[PDB]
Order: sequence, then structure tokens, then C-alpha cells
Amino acid sequence: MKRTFQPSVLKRNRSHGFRARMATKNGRQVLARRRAKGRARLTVSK
Amino acid sequence: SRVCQVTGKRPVTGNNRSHALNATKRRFLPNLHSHRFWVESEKRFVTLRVSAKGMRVIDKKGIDTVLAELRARGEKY
Amino acid sequence: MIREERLLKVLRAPHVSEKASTAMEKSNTIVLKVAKDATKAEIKAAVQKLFEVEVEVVNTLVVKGKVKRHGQRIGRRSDWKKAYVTLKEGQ
Amino acid sequence: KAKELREKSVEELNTELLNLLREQFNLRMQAASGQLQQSHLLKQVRRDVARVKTLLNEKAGA
Amino acid sequence: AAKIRRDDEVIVLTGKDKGKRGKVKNVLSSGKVIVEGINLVKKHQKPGGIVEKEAAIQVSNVAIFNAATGKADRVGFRFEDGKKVRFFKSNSETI
RNA sequence: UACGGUGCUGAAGCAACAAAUGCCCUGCUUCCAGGAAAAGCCUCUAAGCAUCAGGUAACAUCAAAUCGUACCCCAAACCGA
RNA sequence: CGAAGGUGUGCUGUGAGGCAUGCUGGAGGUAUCAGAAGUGCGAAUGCUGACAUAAGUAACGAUAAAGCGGGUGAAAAGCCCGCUCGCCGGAAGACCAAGGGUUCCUGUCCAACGUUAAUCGGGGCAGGGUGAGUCGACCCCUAAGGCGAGGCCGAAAGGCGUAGUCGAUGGGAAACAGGUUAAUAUUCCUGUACUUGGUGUUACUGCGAAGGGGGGACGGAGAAGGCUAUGUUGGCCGGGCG
RNA sequence: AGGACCGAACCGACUAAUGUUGAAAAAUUAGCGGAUGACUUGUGGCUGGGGGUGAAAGGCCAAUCAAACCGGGAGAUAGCU
RNA sequence: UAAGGUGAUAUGAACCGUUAUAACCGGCGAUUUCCGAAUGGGGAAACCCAGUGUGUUUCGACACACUAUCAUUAACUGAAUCCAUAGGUUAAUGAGGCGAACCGGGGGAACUGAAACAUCUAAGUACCCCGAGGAAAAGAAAUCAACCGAGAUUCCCCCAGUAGCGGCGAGCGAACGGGGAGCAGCCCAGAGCCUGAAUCAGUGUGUGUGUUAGUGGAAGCGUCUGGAAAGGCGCGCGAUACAGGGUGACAGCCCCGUACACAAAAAUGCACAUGCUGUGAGCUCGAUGAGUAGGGCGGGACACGUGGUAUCCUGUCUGAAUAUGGGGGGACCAUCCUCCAAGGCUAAAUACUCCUGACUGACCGAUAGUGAACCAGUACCGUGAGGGAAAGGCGAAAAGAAC
Ligand SMILES: [K+]
Ligand SMILES: [K+]
Ligand SMILES: [K+]
Ligand SMILES: [K+]
Ligand SMILES: [K+]
Ligand SMILES: [K+]
Ligand SMILES: [K+]
Ligand SMILES: [K+]
Ligand SMILES: [K+]
Ligand SMILES: [K+]
Ligand SMILES: [K+]
Ligand SMILES: [K+]
Ligand SMILES: [K+]
Ligand SMILES: [K+]
Ligand SMILES: [K+]
Ligand SMILES: [K+]
Ligand SMILES: [K+]
Ligand SMILES: [K+]
Ligand SMILES: [K+]
Ligand SMILES: [Mg+2]
Ligand SMILES: [Mg+2]
Ligand SMILES: [Mg+2]
Ligand SMILES: [Mg+2]
Ligand SMILES: [Mg+2]
Ligand SMILES: [Mg+2]
Ligand SMILES: [Mg+2]
Ligand SMILES: [Mg+2]
Ligand SMILES: [Mg+2]
Ligand SMILES: [Mg+2]
Ligand SMILES: [Mg+2]
Ligand SMILES: [Mg+2]
Ligand SMILES: [Mg+2]
Ligand SMILES: [Mg+2]
Ligand SMILES: [Mg+2]
Ligand SMILES: [Mg+2]
Ligand SMILES: [Mg+2]
Ligand SMILES: [Mg+2]
Ligand SMILES: [Mg+2]
Ligand SMILES: [Mg+2]
Ligand SMILES: [Mg+2]
Ligand SMILES: [Mg+2]
Ligand SMILES: [Mg+2]
Ligand SMILES: [Mg+2]
Ligand SMILES: [Mg+2]
Ligand SMILES: [Mg+2]
Ligand SMILES: [Mg+2]
Ligand SMILES: [Mg+2]
Ligand SMILES: [Mg+2]
Ligand SMILES: [Mg+2]
Ligand SMILES: [Mg+2]
Ligand SMILES: [Mg+2]
Ligand SMILES: [Mg+2]
Ligand SMILES: [Mg+2]
Ligand SMILES: [Mg+2]
Ligand SMILES: [Mg+2]
Ligand SMILES: [Mg+2]
Ligand SMILES: [Mg+2]
Ligand SMILES: [Mg+2]
Ligand SMILES: [Mg+2]
Ligand SMILES: [Mg+2]
Ligand SMILES: [Mg+2]
Ligand SMILES: [Mg+2]
Ligand SMILES: [Mg+2]
Ligand SMILES: [Mg+2]
Ligand SMILES: [Mg+2]
Ligand SMILES: [Mg+2]
Ligand SMILES: [Mg+2]
Ligand SMILES: [Mg+2]
Ligand SMILES: [Mg+2]
Ligand SMILES: [Mg+2]
Ligand SMILES: [Mg+2]
Ligand SMILES: [Mg+2]
Repeated sequence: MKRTFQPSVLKRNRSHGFRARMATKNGRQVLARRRAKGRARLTVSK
Repeated sequence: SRVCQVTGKRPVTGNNRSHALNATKRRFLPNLHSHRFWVESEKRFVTLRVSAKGMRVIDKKGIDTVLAELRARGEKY
Repeated sequence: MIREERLLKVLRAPHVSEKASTAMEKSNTIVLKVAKDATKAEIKAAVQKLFEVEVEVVNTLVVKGKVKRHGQRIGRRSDWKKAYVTLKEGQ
Repeated sequence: KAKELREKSVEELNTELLNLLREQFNLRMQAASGQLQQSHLLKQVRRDVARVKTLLNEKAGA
Repeated sequence: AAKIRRDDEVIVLTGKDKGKRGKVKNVLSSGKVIVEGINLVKKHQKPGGIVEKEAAIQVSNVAIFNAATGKADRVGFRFEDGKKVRFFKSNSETI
């Protein structure tokens, strides 16, 4: 049966990548929270 | 934004109050109008978005004094 | 005009292997490890200058480094660039 | 050897730099071949390059 | 500065070799010394054999041996000719 | 022959018939529901340059970088612990 | 010359308890009288860890299917080699995109992983392996759509949008056959090609765009003819005489 | 010609049996419907939570839907166990 | 500062150094890829693609720098359109982004409580947004008081769960006045006179005093048990040092320290003193904040829910007197008292801790204490926001078990 995760690297990066996060104030707040938490991986980019 | 260029009047918030004193949030908007003001010193019309109150200020103080205030506040016209 | 300083950094080591040994025997081709940002033009200039041989052509590829475990700690070796440098017939 | 390098001109430092870079190249090739016994020479030439480049920048300006 | 140094003749204050004398061969940054003939261990060396060797001893477990007095001593520091020297606390004599 | 596989040598190498859903075909015929865009490309001049440039043709010579390239891929390597 | 803790034993108080001491342990403990509480657990379908039970029970994942000889090995139903048998064959074959990322090849190892054994493995460890003017990306070009100088709008945050600028799933130059590696190949080699651009020379000549025009440039269905891929048969060549 | 007919691919899901600590958190097997269209499918895009989208079942919006998920108000409140 | 050293797991290798360019520590410098505000354009972050100018070239190319946007200012240029203005270009200056709390402002819930619930509560809380600073804000009476007086603002203790407000329910809840901390006042709305003297800044150099490395730093032996002594026993010694830590069991005297006494080439904080740039003291004589105060309507804020409701703010419509005048004294009037709005600045006492040093705890001691004693915001889970573990101890010494 077809499951929910159907990977596409292009869609992944456009939806959740670093530049998508940086493009809005709320996305920049995500990055600020994840830096404050000390995440090794800020985004799906890397 | 709904801001008078002369007075700085802008939307303020308050309540609607029913007869039963139910409070619901509302805004009070300024009575704004775009108006072409003749500036005799420049032989020109200057359009300002102004409250009716701001138009009375212009009538009292004169357009030249008001535009002088606008320039000194960084208010572009 | 590529500067000597640049040319002295681009060639890192001879690559030693059975494929590299065969390349030298059969096709007069030396296999080198080169700087990851080295271009074909830089490699050609460096080989001609530093080894005093006529180069016919440079083919290049990037070797992706292997993921390895060193006692339950994931690590990755570095990517590196390999150059197949074909020398002219007399060299 | 900064003091002795300090009594050379830019042109003398630039030829000195080239000599070190060629020496660094030869040692790098020797280490790759499995023939460099004296592994300490690699660090020595590297630090000598740094010293020459430091003095070139001092004789330039700051 | 260090009170005990490489090549000092020391006497052991503490442990199985208390009273024995020897020359300091190595000073480790852990605060331990290798003293010649002191604190020997039998190492089972993989190819190979059972090899006797010096084990490091705490530097506070040895004292500078004052040859003149024939006993353990403590070190102090003085400036002589503008240079820092060690002296034996027993007799105020420069080491 | 190291039973893995190398090495040396090499004949004929034509015709008939059948034949696609592939090609001619971005065609042709027909229908109504009436069937992208922009560049490359060809051509025209403007301002401008004017025994200059530029153009076209031929020949010679140089350049064409960089990154991907292993392997699975209806699957034991992807989505389903 | 043996603290706490652990584990026995004896004594002892009405009880919570207390004391003594053997063994273990190997460095702490703490009277008395006061002082302070994270101060006492069997339950909360309590929380975490450990370990039982059912039980050596069910199951071992398509009923395409195996048999034997030889090899290697400590050991072989399962690995390697061989012969035979069976199964797929518009696929259970082959090549890719997407996605994965070394799983590829070689050597070595068999703890764990593999629903069994394993000498085998997509498992462990080490080393090797991806070669491009022409394939693809990048690049030029745009679609939907996105972003958007100024701008218009909005308590703030922001929204929308012009010029523009991005955005393929579409348009835009060029390479083929043969050979080769353990593992790459339209990339290496052999043979034979092609494209676009920069310079130089020679000759001749109106060149020139952010502009104009042409072109690129497009639907569904149907029909027929001409073909080739490809197949079949004959001929030819080599071998055969069961 | 055709929301024409029979029928593979492809898209579905009417019946039955199996399975129900499954091979599978919706399948398998035998049959079944559509199969040039109001068809089907790849890539990319847009619509956002009292909001979307819906040939309308309160269906669907990441195994979640008469108001998604995540974090916060937060130790809501619990005359109940 | 030194007799050792080349960071860790982590040995080894090849070396460096021992009287002073080994190493190590501190000051000041140099270098400082790419992404990221990211700023030459673009972009699926760590990549793709340029233009311009110089300089090098071996003609293949190569190096280096500059090129975002907005605001302000200046210059030049420049429409419809005559002058012009908009527009354009270049230069200079600044901004941008990030950061735990505290601070000011723009917006602003609901659960909940009221034993239901709508007024009310929760609460101007949570949350979102903007902006600032080392603090912020506030601040020099159109203030209170009560006929006596006080004298800016802020913070603490009282006043007081009082007076009040309140489906007069649930709840909400002052002030006057008193005791304290800390104290500080000024400038413009304008001329003249005499002059630039004051006090603040900025930028220099002295002058101490600190900070960022460091230096010296007392005094113990014997014997018993034991694997080992710091323990027992015996006899000494230091103490402006018996803080603390280490050492083979518990050490004032073994080691590192501690009390105490000292130290800076360099940078830098501070407090003075003394040069210099701007700021311009003082004195007579004026002047005294208008679409404002006040009002009508609607809301909000005041403990105060429109009430008999003063006072404050203003969305809307209006609209004075201006010192012979005006505001306030809790409806309102008279009298009396008191103050001077519609301009502005201002230290201290107050708030907070991402971070640095030192020190402390009738705080925890591995299911506790941080989620994290350990390579943890990791592994792992999730498209994503986000969620989020488990896991410490050989020994004194590896002497980590040759054969
Ligand atoms: K390939
Ligand atoms: K693929
Ligand atoms: K015991
Ligand atoms: K006690
Ligand atoms: K229980
Ligand atoms: K059992
Ligand atoms: K078995
Ligand atoms: K290419
Ligand atoms: K490229
Ligand atoms: K026969
Ligand atoms: K909702
Ligand atoms: K409520
Ligand atoms: K209730
Ligand atoms: K003793
Ligand atoms: K000691
Ligand atoms: K001690
Ligand atoms: K008014
Ligand atoms: K009065
Ligand atoms: K935990
Ligand atoms: Mg080639
Ligand atoms: Mg390549
Ligand atoms: Mg067909
Ligand atoms: Mg391949
Ligand atoms: Mg308890
Ligand atoms: Mg229990
Ligand atoms: Mg009970
Ligand atoms: Mg169980
Ligand atoms: Mg049973
Ligand atoms: Mg049974
Ligand atoms: Mg069974
Ligand atoms: Mg099976
Ligand atoms: Mg067999
Ligand atoms: Mg076995
Ligand atoms: Mg089998
Ligand atoms: Mg077989
Ligand atoms: Mg692997
Ligand atoms: Mg394999
Ligand atoms: Mg097994
Ligand atoms: Mg493997
Ligand atoms: Mg837009
Ligand atoms: Mg484009
Ligand atoms: Mg495409
Ligand atoms: Mg292959
Ligand atoms: Mg044919
Ligand atoms: Mg039909
Ligand atoms: Mg359906
Ligand atoms: Mg079926
Ligand atoms: Mg039918
Ligand atoms: Mg049919
Ligand atoms: Mg219904
Ligand atoms: Mg669902
Ligand atoms: Mg709801
Ligand atoms: Mg609450
Ligand atoms: Mg609760
Ligand atoms: Mg950018
Ligand atoms: Mg850039
Ligand atoms: Mg800022
Ligand atoms: Mg209630
Ligand atoms: Mg202030
Ligand atoms: Mg009075
Ligand atoms: Mg000292
Ligand atoms: Mg001392
Ligand atoms: Mg012990
Ligand atoms: Mg006044
Ligand atoms: Mg008033
Ligand atoms: Mg008013
Ligand atoms: Mg009134
Ligand atoms: Mg009113
Ligand atoms: Mg009101
Ligand atoms: Mg009054
Ligand atoms: Mg814990
Ligand atoms: Mg424990």
C-alpha cells in the first residue's frame, strides 16, 4: 500500500530547507529556537 | 496605514458595550480623507491623507507651517 | 598564467594501486592524488612544470570518502580528487 | 629564524618562500612514496613557510 | 619551579622502597618520577618475557638527598646572582 | 593452463518472404471541446560607427571549465519498525 | 588489631525496635542531648529496571522442488565446482529516473546480525573501484507558481503587486562501432566522426538593438501507403554420420 | 462517430473463503466493474484549521478529524474514581 | 617562566630543548577558506553565474580590489511643462543581523472562579509585535494639604485587607499621613549688556591605583601495626600560615597551597592633576507652550463596574481665557487655600544575569541532582514544528596476566 512518506529531495529542501526557513520571520524563529536548544542539525539541508 | 499625516491620529482599540454590558473588542478609526492642498509658495498641490481634525489644524496653522512640521518629523509628502 | 606557488600545492601524491600500475604500463598514464579544487588546466601545468614531462590530457574524478566506525563512533573520511594524467608518447 | 629572515628584502624573502614551497613539495612526494624517514621535516618546512609569509606581511604593512 | 629535577639524587620517603636512594631519570607532568632502581614491577611483555622495570612514584614520596648530612632534606628557592637557585632547608646550602 | 582464463588464428558473412504499437508522420483526413510560453535560430532596420569596426567565406591554431558517473532500482539496497 | 554496607547466629524489650557476635566487605562511622526533615510503601490498570509464567509451546514469511558426486573446512541440506531436475520468461530477464548512499570488487573473519547451520552474506575488518567538448547536471529560455526595487495597502507583524528576477515536469550545439577492468566506460584504448566559440591569416563586404517581422509553435480521433527494427526459410560456410 | 461494445496493460473494489498475537495496523486467492474518458499517470505548483478541499460520505487535510499536528496558558477544572 | 616538551582517546614514530627564539602562561600584532545579516546577481545554506577597474601574461590565461538595499547629506544631471518639481547618476556618513533576563510601548486570550452563567473574575496575565539601555521608566508641582503646613521622581516598611468598589455576589482594594533608602537640580519659547570665564563632553600627556602573566612563602623524626602510614605510641618544631587539595589508610611540619610580603615590557579600566577643541557663566530687561484647556457623543484609565462621580486619556464633533488670566481642592455653587497645563533635559536610591572570578550551603549524590557526571540536545522518533533517552567506579600502581 502507498504510505505517507514519498521522498523528494527538491520538495524536502523547498518545504523545510535553510533558505525556506530564512524567508519568513516565523521560519527564522524556528532556527533561533533550534540554535537555543543546541541542535547539531538546524534543518533538513544538512 | 490609517494614519493622519498631520496629527498622527491612528486606529485605537476599545470595547463595544451591549445593554447587558457584554464587552467585545472594536477599533475606532480616524476620519481620514485624501485631500489636495494648494501650496501657494510652491505653486503646487500637495496630497495629504489627513483626518478631518488635521484639516482644521491646516486651516488654523496654514499649510506651509504644517508641511514644515512634516519635513522635520521625516513625514514624506 | 598559473603561478608557481599555486602549481606547488595542486599535486598531493602518486596514487598506488593495480589500476594505476596498469595505467602506467599500458597507456603511459600516471595516477595522482590532487587538491580537491585543482582544475584539469592546473594539474596539466603542475605536472609539466614539476615533473618535466609533456602531458597529453588530464582526466579527473572525485572520490567520495567512506563512512567508517572507530569503536562505536561514526566517522567519514574526506573526499579527494584523482587525476589520470596521460603523458605524450615519448615520455 | 625570524631575526635572520628579518634582514632580507622582499625579493630575497620571495625567492626564500619559493625554495621552501619546492622543498615542501619534494617532502610531500617522499612521504607519499613511503621513503621519508624524517617525518619531522614536514612540520619544520611548514612552519618556515609561515615565518616567511609573516615577515613579507610585516615588510608590507599593518 | 620544581623542587625535584631530572638527575637529582633522591631518597624514598614512602612505600615498599622507603629508605632506598637513586637518581631521578624522568619527571612526568602527572607529578610522578622514575627513580633508578626504585619501584620495580615485573611486566609480562607480549612478544617477549617477564621484564623488571621502574614504575613511576609520586614525587612527594621522594626527598632530595643531602649528601653532606646523609639524610632527606627539603628544598627552598633563593635568588643568587639574579638567578633562582635551590637550597637545602637543613643547612641553607645551595644545591 | 596458476582448471581461474589467457594467448594465436579465422570460414561463410548472401537472397527471398513476412513484418510492428517503431520511422516517414509536428504529415494526411476528419471533428469540436478549437488545442503553452520564451530563447536559440532566420530576417529587417534604429541610434551609432564609417579607407574604422563589424559582417561573410576559407584555411590555420587554441579552447570547451566545473559537478554527476560505483552499486540496488517492481527491489533483501527505495516507501512500508 | 577492620568503618559503612551485605549475610548468618545468639540475646533482649509491650511494639516500632535494640544489643552482641561468626562470615563477607575494605574506609569510613558516630554516643549523648538538642535541632531540621525529600522521614517509613503492598496495593494507586502507579513509574523505571531486572526476572518469571504460558513453554522448550506457537512460529521460522508464499506448496517454483529438489537429487547426487567432488572440493574446501573443526564441522557442509544450505558455500564452491559439476551433472541432473524444477520455476519465471510483457518477467521472477535487461536498462534507467526517483529514492538510497559504498550496499559495488578483492582479501580476510564468523562474536553479534541472517528467524536454522554457515566455510556463505547486502554482516565485521582492511584495501581497491566511479576517468567525458559530444551522456546528464550546471548553462541559455521560459510554464504553473514563487520572490519582488520603487509602489499601493495594512495597529505592529505584514498583504498585494510594477519593473524585474527566479522556477521544469517543456524549448535550446555536437559520437559512433569495436576492444578492454576483479570492479568504469557513448568517459579508457583502437578506428572513424562531429559541434560551438576565441584568436591569426587571406579575400571580399554595410555593419549595427533593450526595437519590428518570420520561426520556434503545439488538440482529439481515424485511415492508408511507403518503410525499417525484427523474424522465418532458402543459399552459403564450418562441423557431424550417432 | 461514440462519457458505444468484448477484452489485457492500467485504474478500481461487488461476492466468497483465508488471515484476524496476520506474510499485511486493510492484504492474499478465486471470481468482479471501468478500460478514448466526467479516463488514468509522472514531475512541479496552489489552497491551512472554525480554515481548506469535498460529483456531499461530516468525506479527506501525513496510519490522527463533528474542528489536524506541535509548543505554550498548564499543575485548566474534576462536589468523581 | 623554564628543565623539560611536540592538546585528548593513545601508545608509538620522527624530533625539539636543558641558561635561554624547546614547550608552557599573559599583553599587543599577523594570518583568518566557505556558508550565514551575507551585501555583485542567483540559489535546493556551505553552491552556480557575472560586471567593472587595475596589474601580470609564456596568449593558454592569471592575480587583486570593487560592484546589495535603505536613510541622510552633497554634487551633477534632469520629464510631462515655461521656470521648475518628480525622476536619474555618483560620492560621503549611518543602518541592517544576533543575544537569557530585566525595561518602555502597540495589540491581547481562554481555561478557571462565581459551586450553572451572561455583568464580574482569571488579567492587562499567557502570548504576538515594535523599540531601548546598562539599566530602563519616572522626575523638579496647573502636586498634596487643610487655614497648620509640606515641597521633583524612584524604591522599602507602615497606614490596611482599612476607606471604598462590587449580579454590594465571587471577588477587587486605595489614598491622606507616618518611618526609612537616596537626594539635584536645570534649559528653551530672546534680546540687550558685558563678554565667552562656568559646567559638561571630546581628544592629549602627566599622576597615583587597579586589571590582564607571575615571585618568595615556616616547621618531623623515631618506633608499632600494615601491602602501603598521614594511624597508634614516644619525643620535637612552625603558626599573621590548623583555608583547602594531593600523596599506597586519617599529614600544621612529604607535595601543591594558605597567612604574609612582593611583581608588568605591553594593553586597558578608574580617580585625580594639567594642556587643548567645541559647549558658552553672570546681570538688568522682557517673554511665559491653542485646534490647546473646557464641552457634546462613544470608549478606555483611575481600588472606584456610571453611580450622586470628581480627576486622567482620546476615536468623533466642537472650542476658551491666556496672569486684570487660568488649573485643582471627589457631583455642584460660594468663599478661602494652593498651584501654573498645552515645550524639554536630568545622577542616586530600584529591576535583571546569557556571561567572568572567588567563596558558601542542616542542597543532590547516578531511578537523585540539569534532559545531559559519560563525545547529550547525542542516539533514536517525526514530512515538519517538535519530541528525546539509556549509559559513572579494576587497582596504590597496569604491575592489564610472559610461558
Ligand atoms: K559509469
Ligand atoms: K535510480
Ligand atoms: K560487618
Ligand atoms: K550526633
Ligand atoms: K504496584
Ligand atoms: K519456558
Ligand atoms: K542447521
Ligand atoms: K560536460
Ligand atoms: K557549472
Ligand atoms: K541412433
Ligand atoms: K481547529
Ligand atoms: K469566562
Ligand atoms: K463550579
Ligand atoms: K608513625
Ligand atoms: K607523599
Ligand atoms: K594535608
Ligand atoms: K477636545
Ligand atoms: K485660584
Ligand atoms: K534523565
Ligand atoms: Mg579523453
Ligand atoms: Mg568527470
Ligand atoms: Mg496503442
Ligand atoms: Mg553504471
Ligand atoms: Mg517520602
Ligand atoms: Mg516495593
Ligand atoms: Mg495499603
Ligand atoms: Mg513476558
Ligand atoms: Mg500448551
Ligand atoms: Mg502442538
Ligand atoms: Mg509447528
Ligand atoms: Mg522461507
Ligand atoms: Mg553435497
Ligand atoms: Mg562453528
Ligand atoms: Mg535448500
Ligand atoms: Mg548448482
Ligand atoms: Mg558498509
Ligand atoms: Mg558483493
Ligand atoms: Mg546463526
Ligand atoms: Mg560486506
Ligand atoms: Mg509579491
Ligand atoms: Mg531565468
Ligand atoms: Mg527538464
Ligand atoms: Mg558494472
Ligand atoms: Mg529488414
Ligand atoms: Mg466505453
Ligand atoms: Mg475509491
Ligand atoms: Mg483480485
Ligand atoms: Mg459495461
Ligand atoms: Mg471492458
Ligand atoms: Mg449523517
Ligand atoms: Mg488519515
Ligand atoms: Mg472546538
Ligand atoms: Mg491558568
Ligand atoms: Mg491536571
Ligand atoms: Mg543575495
Ligand atoms: Mg553574494
Ligand atoms: Mg538594531
Ligand atoms: Mg463557574
Ligand atoms: Mg532615562
Ligand atoms: Mg500658605
Ligand atoms: Mg612560588
Ligand atoms: Mg611552603
Ligand atoms: Mg584502603
Ligand atoms: Mg505655561
Ligand atoms: Mg483638566
Ligand atoms: Mg478633552
Ligand atoms: Mg466633564
Ligand atoms: Mg466623556
Ligand atoms: Mg469610561
Ligand atoms: Mg473641580
Ligand atoms: Mg540523571
Ligand atoms: Mg549505585
